Order: sequence, then structure tokens, then C-alpha cells
Amino acid sequence: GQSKRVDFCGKGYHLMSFPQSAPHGVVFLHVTYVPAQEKNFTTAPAICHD
Amino acid sequence: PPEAEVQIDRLITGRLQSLQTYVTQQLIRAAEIRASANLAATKMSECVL
Repeated sequence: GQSKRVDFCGKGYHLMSFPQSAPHGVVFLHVTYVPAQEKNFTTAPAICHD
Repeated sequence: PPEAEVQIDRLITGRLQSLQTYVTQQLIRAAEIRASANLAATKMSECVL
């Protein structure tokens, strides 16, 4: 599945995971989306048209 | 010495049982604390962040 629980399936936004076998346990490879370059913009809650 | 040793061994065995009982109870309680701490950590991630 695709969990929405924060930091449950790794840091960042979860996309998918792949298990791997290990002696006496399991290892998960968690693939996540992480925001990178960003810019600062002016903002507003609403637009006044007519 | 040979008489004192009998009386002392009785006390040592009993004293060891008191300490073993203590340790066992602390381990059980600690497991319960661990579960609470794990819950708290989950809430921090999902409720706070």
C-alpha cells in the first residue's frame, strides 16, 4: 500500500517500499519523495475580482 | 566458622532471591514503559508533525 502516516515508512512523503530478507528479521527499503530547491513568494488568502 | 557458614548460606540464598525478584519486576515494568514510549513517539510523528 501507500501509507500516509508521517515517518512511519521513512522520512519524506512515502511512495512505495520493497522488503528484503535477513537472518532473523526483515529489512525494508522505503522510497520517499523529498522537496528540494524552493523559492519564496508573496501570498494571499483570496483574490478580489468584481 | 563451620556453624556460622550454615547460617550465612541461609541468608545469602534469601538475599539473592530478593534481588532476583526485584530485577524481574523491573524488567516487566520496563517493557510496559517501552510500549508507552513507542506510543508517544508515534503520536509525536503523527499528531505533532
